[PDB]
Amino acid sequence: ANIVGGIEYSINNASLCSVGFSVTRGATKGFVTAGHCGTVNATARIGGAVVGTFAARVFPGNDRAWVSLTSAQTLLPRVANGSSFVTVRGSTEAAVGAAVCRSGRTTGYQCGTITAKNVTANYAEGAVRGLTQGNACAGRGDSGGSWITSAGQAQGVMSGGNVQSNGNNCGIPASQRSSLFERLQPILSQYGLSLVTG
Amino acid sequence: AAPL
Repeated sequence: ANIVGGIEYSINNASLCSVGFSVTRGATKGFVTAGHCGTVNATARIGGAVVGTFAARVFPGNDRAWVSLTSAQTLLPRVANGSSFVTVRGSTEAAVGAAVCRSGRTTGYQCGTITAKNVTANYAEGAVRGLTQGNACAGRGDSGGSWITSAGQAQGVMSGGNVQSNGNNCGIPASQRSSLFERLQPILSQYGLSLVTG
Repeated sequence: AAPL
């Protein structure tokens, strides 16, 4: 499969998540995603075909994971935006107030601004600390998807937020949204990964 | 807040 930020993948033929970013670890291809999407060794599928397995994850506490893929996968330095693409250029972290977009299989590509950093989410499973908060909306299924600036600087992967009864936070005003993402920087150094860029 |  072509690996692009924001596309859907399933875990052990049950849950759905979105791809964060294409990465490499020496000769191994992978993608970074949310830790809550799977457990180590869980199987990831793209369009019904097995593409790899969870190699590592941390959740709760943090919310990160990387899936090592088979040799046959095509890693691309891109994030889905409808039928178009946003080129990944690096991972400079943006500051509070910067505009940012996120891409995922449930709400598509949504944009907004970063509102706060170092936020704690108290999920049923335990707290997740150090999340960055933006006001782009998102829905169930968007987890693990890419957070990126229009200039192509990757910021992190979708963790969670204040989902409403309709499964997303898109029918409430930006001012009331809490959409949280795990910072990419610490995931790259923790697993020794390099971002694929173009 | 909930995961996603």
